[PDB]
Amino acid sequence: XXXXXXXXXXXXXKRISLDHDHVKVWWYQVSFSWKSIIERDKKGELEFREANINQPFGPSWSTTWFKVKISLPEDWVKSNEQLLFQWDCSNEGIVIDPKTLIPVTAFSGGERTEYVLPKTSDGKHFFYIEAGNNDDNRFFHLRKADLDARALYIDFWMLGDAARELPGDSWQKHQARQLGNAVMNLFDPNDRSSVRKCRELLQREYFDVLTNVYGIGNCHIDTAWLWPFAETRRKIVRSWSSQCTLMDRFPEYKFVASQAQQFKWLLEDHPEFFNKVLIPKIQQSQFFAVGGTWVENDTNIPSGESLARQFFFGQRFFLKHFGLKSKIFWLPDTFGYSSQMPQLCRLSGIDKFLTQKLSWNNINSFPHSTFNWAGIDGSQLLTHMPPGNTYTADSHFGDVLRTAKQNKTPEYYGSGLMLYGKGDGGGGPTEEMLQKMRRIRSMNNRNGNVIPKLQVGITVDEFYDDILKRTNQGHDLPTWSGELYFEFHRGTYTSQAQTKKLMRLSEIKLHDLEWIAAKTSVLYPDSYKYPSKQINELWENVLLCQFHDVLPGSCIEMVYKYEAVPMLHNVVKECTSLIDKTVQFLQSQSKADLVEMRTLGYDDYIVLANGKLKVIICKKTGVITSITDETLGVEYLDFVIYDDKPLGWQAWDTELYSVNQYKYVTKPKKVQVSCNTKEKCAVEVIFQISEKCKIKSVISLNATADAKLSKVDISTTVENWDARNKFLKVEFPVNIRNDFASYETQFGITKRPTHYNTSWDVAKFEVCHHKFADYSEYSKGVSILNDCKYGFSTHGNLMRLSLLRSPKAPDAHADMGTHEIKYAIYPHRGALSSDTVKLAHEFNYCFKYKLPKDIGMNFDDIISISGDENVILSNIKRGEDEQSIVVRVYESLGGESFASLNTTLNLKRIEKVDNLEMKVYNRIPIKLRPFEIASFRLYF
Amino acid sequence: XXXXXXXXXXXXXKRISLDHDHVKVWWYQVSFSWKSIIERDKKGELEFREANINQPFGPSWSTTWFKVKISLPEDWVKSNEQLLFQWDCSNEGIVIDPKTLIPVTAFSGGERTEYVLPKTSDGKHFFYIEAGNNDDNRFFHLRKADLDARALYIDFWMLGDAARELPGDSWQKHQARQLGNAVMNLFDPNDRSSVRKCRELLQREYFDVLTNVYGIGNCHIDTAWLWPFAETRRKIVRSWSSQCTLMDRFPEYKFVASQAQQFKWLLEDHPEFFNKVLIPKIQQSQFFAVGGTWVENDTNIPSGESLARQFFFGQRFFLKHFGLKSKIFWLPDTFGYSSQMPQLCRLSGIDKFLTQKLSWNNINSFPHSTFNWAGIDGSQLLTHMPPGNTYTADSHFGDVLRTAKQNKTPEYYGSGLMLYGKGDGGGGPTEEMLQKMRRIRSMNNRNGNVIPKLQVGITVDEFYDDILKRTNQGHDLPTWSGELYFEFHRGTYTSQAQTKKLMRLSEIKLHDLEWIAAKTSVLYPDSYKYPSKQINELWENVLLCQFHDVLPGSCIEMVYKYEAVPMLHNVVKECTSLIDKTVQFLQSQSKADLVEMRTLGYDDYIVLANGKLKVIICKKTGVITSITDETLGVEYLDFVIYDDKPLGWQAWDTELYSVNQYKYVTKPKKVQVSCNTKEKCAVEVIFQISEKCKIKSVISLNATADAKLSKVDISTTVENWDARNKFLKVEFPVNIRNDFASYETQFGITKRPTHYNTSWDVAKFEVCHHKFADYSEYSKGVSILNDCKYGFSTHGNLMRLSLLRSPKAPDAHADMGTHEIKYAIYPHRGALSSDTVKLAHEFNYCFKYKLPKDIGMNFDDIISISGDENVILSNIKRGEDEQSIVVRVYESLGGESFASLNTTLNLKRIEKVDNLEMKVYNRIPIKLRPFEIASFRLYF
Repeated sequence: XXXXXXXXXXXXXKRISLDHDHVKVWWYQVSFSWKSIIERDKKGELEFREANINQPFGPSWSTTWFKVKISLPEDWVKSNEQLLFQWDCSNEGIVIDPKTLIPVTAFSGGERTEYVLPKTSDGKHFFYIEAGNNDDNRFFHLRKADLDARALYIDFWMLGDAARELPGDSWQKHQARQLGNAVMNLFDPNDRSSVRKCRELLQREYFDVLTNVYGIGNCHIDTAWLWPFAETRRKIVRSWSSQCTLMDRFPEYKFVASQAQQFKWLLEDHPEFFNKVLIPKIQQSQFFAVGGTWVENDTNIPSGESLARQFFFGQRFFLKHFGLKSKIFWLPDTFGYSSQMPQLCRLSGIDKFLTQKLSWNNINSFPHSTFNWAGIDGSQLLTHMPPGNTYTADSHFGDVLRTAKQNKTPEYYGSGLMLYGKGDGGGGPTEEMLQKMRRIRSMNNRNGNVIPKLQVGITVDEFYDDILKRTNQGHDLPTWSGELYFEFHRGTYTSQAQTKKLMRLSEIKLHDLEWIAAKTSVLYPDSYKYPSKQINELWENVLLCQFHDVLPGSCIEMVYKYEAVPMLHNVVKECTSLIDKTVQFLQSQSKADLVEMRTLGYDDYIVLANGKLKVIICKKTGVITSITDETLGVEYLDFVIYDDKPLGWQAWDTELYSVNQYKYVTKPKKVQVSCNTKEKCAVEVIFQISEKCKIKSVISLNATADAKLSKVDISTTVENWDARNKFLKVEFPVNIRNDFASYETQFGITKRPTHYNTSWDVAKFEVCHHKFADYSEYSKGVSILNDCKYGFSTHGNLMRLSLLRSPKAPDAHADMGTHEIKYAIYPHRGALSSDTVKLAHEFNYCFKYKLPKDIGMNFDDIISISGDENVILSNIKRGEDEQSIVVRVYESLGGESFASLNTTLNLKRIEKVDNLEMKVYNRIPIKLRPFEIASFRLYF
Repeated sequence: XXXXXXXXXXXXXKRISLDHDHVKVWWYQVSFSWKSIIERDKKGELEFREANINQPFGPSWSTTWFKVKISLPEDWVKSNEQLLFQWDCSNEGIVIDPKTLIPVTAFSGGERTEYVLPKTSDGKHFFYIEAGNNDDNRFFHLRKADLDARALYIDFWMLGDAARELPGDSWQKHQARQLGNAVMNLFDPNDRSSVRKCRELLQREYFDVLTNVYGIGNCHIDTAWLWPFAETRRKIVRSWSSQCTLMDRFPEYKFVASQAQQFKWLLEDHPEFFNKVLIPKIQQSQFFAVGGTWVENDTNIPSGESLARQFFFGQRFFLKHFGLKSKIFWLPDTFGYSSQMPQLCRLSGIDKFLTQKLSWNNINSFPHSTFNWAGIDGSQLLTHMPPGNTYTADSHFGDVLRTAKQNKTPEYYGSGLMLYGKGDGGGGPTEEMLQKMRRIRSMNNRNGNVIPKLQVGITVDEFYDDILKRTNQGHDLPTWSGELYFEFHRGTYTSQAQTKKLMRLSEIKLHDLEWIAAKTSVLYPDSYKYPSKQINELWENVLLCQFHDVLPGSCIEMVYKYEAVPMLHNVVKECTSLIDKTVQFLQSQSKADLVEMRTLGYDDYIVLANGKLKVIICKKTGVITSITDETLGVEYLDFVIYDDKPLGWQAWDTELYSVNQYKYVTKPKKVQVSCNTKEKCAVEVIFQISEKCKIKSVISLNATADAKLSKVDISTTVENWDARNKFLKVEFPVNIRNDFASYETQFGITKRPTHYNTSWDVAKFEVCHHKFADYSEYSKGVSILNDCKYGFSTHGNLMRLSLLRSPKAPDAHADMGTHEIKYAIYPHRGALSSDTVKLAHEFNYCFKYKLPKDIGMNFDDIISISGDENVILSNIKRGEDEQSIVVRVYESLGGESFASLNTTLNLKRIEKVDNLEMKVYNRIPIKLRPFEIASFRLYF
């Protein structure tokens, strides 16, 4: 059918010319800054040397600079020709043509790329290019030219490619075939006069339901990944330069940036001439900042304060010369989404959101891609969702009509959605031939509006103007309550808990000193008292490791050591330095000060004797048998049984072997008890397994009301040895029947069933959590507190916490070494149903005691008339510039009770203020809605 | 490709002979019993007259008898020929060849059918056949014959039909084509010698992974449907006779019967010779009784007592000569299934269940058709599920390989499942050519076991022996918690509430006198005291209208009048007669007796002033604005707003018009108040709509602690007029956020979300309920009590009760006429969370007061030491034969608390006994499991 005759023939087979200049070429390498090397160039004879040939290398962390001094050949003849220099793209680097140094040019784009030499100025210039190693040898040759001949070659390549994508039943496929025919006729027998003429004839063969197809070129950059931050800091400057050279070459282009800190990275590295580059670039057009967010992160693990700073400290750039923005919120690589996001968005002045994964196309009780998200708070979020092709559809895309068809099926709207650029790497490239892409697509389809029109230059702001018109304001709409569920690729989330232990301890610790440091305002006045400039710098370093890829611990071994480096550590070390600092001139009013933040036995007979409860491990079995309440009457049989099953997948996802029996840790145990006291009781029982390894958990608790508490504390200490690729968990089967699982999400409590959605794919079902998870019919249940482990699962009502994971990924630090784990099991009652939530989250508190000399009185309870047990205040902090402070509260128990808010203060005034710390004229609500975040601001 | 050459040719086109006997033929009709007409035949000249021709008719409820006296033609020649008489099947009737009357023969089979004349006895006999009218004229002609020639014609017809079903890619399709070729060769030119010879040649062309394909011929009969009970009582005797004549013709055949009462219907109508027919039939083989159930019904609407009697009173036949049974439970036409069924099955000694609808094939978190059902009680149920082809796959099936392929995909097992016979009609037919069906399918596939073997004679009992072997005992298995959800065809469930009002009032009323009538045992001894024989006859009539098709009210107009007839009415009338009877010699110990069963204002300012709560309707709007708790703090905005939307579908399913605006009942209302008192407060507000109709609801409640109660009572009285095809509902939006909806199912409380499963198809989502439905985060919520309406819906947390429905089905009584409706709205609190459930269900109680002369003392509280608020005792009754009584309890609140059971009695003993009232040796449990039915028995 002549299918392989037209397609594979001409696609393979003045005009393009290749000249070679061997001399004047220099090479440089550092085996030990662009401004530092410019002074080391002209002076004497340094490591800069003549290359003139291909330079091989070997694996190193070193970077290799390269210098090419080119003299323009002849005068007029080769000037009209297009000047070009081809380079082989290495792992990283930069390219410059500095005098002395004005420019910064793009590198990080794909292995194929073009560098244009200015035809405006006739003379000799210089070139500075470095190549990051990880080895990749560069192929460098000068390439002259024509533009019209190469255009036809590209247009034909995108022609026949579009012929294959078009339906064979349509006449267009037979048309495009005949179009690929006539072109091949004059193209074959090597004729320049025919090629240029045939290009004109092809255009004549080209030009002879309201819908729209658009796209926005973007670069998604991970600040920490298998390449480090310092190296990727050089990678982000390559993303800006590719646009700058594209602007003069092509107009109407659109770029978006998920990092507000990206601006600062460029302003710190290139403060001089590139601060004045951004202003005409951003203000006029062609640039948009999405979300104005300081960090792109997973929202499940951290608190709302992490989401509070990124909005506020990312809005700080708006105070500088900046501020052309968009209403879209972009978290493409983020796994999972919080249920408080619809509430956080509207308050942050951002009305749109984008989600890559976590969706399906079918009747789900859900129509399509485009979606209006209604959280459990009751608020609504209009969000724009890309199809199942994700962001890799338009990434490095020359295929034209290929994914255009697959985009139309999931989406209805009046139009589709395309995201240009790659989100996997040091940063995404932006192709320079996109100008022809938009043009050649306007060659196939006619102009005027009848058939869908092709415009790549439209902005999402105008796109959101279209959705406000076509579709109704709505009452009954696409509706999904809570979060979304698809293949999560949880992976490292529960793996390498040691980086969580450091972070989660640093999380609370940095969240510790915040508010109380504003309570010393009255004591010693200067600015009064608050580490405004001091704590601002603190949040700068912490948010850097909190990114979506970095925080769970999925990365190479090099940057993983930078996670356990002072980056995480010194934060705790500086905060523990400040907490011992501010105390000196403060606590001096305290003789003996207990510092805590709030606002108002037997062996053979196997018993630990007390009133509250009883939990018993059988003899020689090693497994807890009876957990039973006398007053309640609930008896348990199948507790705390540790289970170890291997893992055969990589760091990304988790895939267990087919029907693999999980090895129990039960063995010929021995019995022991740590101490002897009414205050302290710890009974020790040893567990062992094949390839002997010591797995230790501890038992701690306070009796009743001599010790006082309602909850046990069980901490696990395990030093891993030998066998890798294993996944360890501890089971807490409730032996109870409930279709609902109580779990506390970020700023609230979400309601999720015991069984996953019927559309679920992956066998293994695990859920990420903050602190505790419960099962409650409201008259009773079982509550499980935990530390350093964010994961858990619903087994058919068997509570299983994930202690450790060891992926087969190329990381050797995820396998062996000691670990300190902690968790708990708590008895549940209807009266204690609101108590278990209160005794869970903030239990991470660490007791600390210190005393100065005595002059004063140390008892002051300064909080004013609120007293709501159903509400919990997560964050209260100051401002930037005044020093007005903000107060943010959220209701713990919601969905049933309507919390009356009497919260107020004295000696000053108060007004309700959103999460962006921006002034809002409703006033303080006397009653809080269920599952509502209440944030306020305080002024003198 | 010669596809239509072989298939449509020979399929259309001594041997078959047609003779006509005009004389000796008689006809009979009753325009005004088989035993009554036999005495009216030979005597004188009655309405029995000579027919000899085709007799036309007209629509009537009459039945037309027919008599054919046939003399055997010649002697030997036409004796060897197969004697047959063809009849045109009418709506109903019976066929007999009585001397004087021995036989009863089958009729109700399809319009085509065969009646064989005995070749054993040479002589003259008689024929008695009646035809039910609803007119259908009968075509009657005597047909002689051969058996070998007709066999080839059938075998060839099932051959070419199997050729089309077989894949064209396989050689079998090309083979069967060539098989259809050679046969057509000798068949075409009218040769008897060739046909008989070619039949032998075809058999030679026939005969030349472990799996099994089986089936069981069955007849599903609805006792009340578009044809009445008295008429279908004649229809059930036609189902038995078709088997009896089939037994001698073909062996190994299997029949099953979902009705245990079906035996009694035959024993009452034919007590003499047909009581001795069943014993060799059932005992040896070929017959199985499924479930031993008295009735086949919807389990959602009635109580457990209805499910208790059907097992017990259906097990009464086992006491007679009976009792070859099966472990399968069959409810094919039943819409929806209870969650207590896994618990009820194991106790009833029945380990298997069958479900037609309510399933899907995909990964649902569910593998396949075959399923092990785990209820919310924790118990497991192994159930056998037919594919998506339901029971109509093998119904009237000559198509052979057709549905054989579609059966294999949903099911894995080692084998598939097929159900022969039709479940829609007066009763299902069983074809007589099934003998050849099993044989011809053994002609295509070889014998011995390699390929799947075809046996239609295997019993499900042996089938359950295979499932115990191949598959594992299991831990992780197919798992679905609670009920199942697919297209329900709710329909008449909420339509025609008047038949529910009569039944639901009769439900409780018949459930009333049961236990307390055993409490008078000591008073006047004879047998002591209990209506053992009296209340047994009561349950006989009531269960008759409780069937799955009859109870919801989906039926013709004729039997619908039989629903409102004394059948439902006299039950209440006889029970209200007995309650005024037994009182006379009982209550005489009571001077003044209050009889109840248990065991221990303003207008312009628009307010009804009291302490407990406040509910306000705005002026002129007609809609309730603020329902607010002061102590709790929950304020409501959007209550009790009646909504009317039309309906464009039939009685079966419910389909609303595409985006049709539901008309509000708001209008220029006027304000009024019924009475004036602290005891009685009713404020009246009128509603009206287009084509004016008076829609009235009432307001009743008791204040606090002069009136005392925690709950309002709102009863609706509406007389329908004019416009039909409408669906009326009243909305109670909570204005709250909950992912869970609290609802009390039969014997317990099931947990269902606010959103339907993602695999749901139909837009409109409505749920059937018993009494109340709630939404609880356990600290608060909203409780809705209702009467006579079993339906409700979850709108995104808007409570909507269905008042009335008017389908477009051919029933004129579902449209107009008055209706009395009642419901309620209740305030919810954590402490009252167990109270709302207690104040909901049994509120249907009706106050009654009567007094006799005074001698005695009327206060005795006889219950002994239980006192569990979380448990509720639904039923306690006596036995059959002694007169030992049984006690059945079930826990209301479960899934959280483990209820300690101290329940016991005095002066006698007690033992745990299952739902079948059969003696069980665990003893009385001291603690009850969550969601567990506890049934016991009491002996002297």
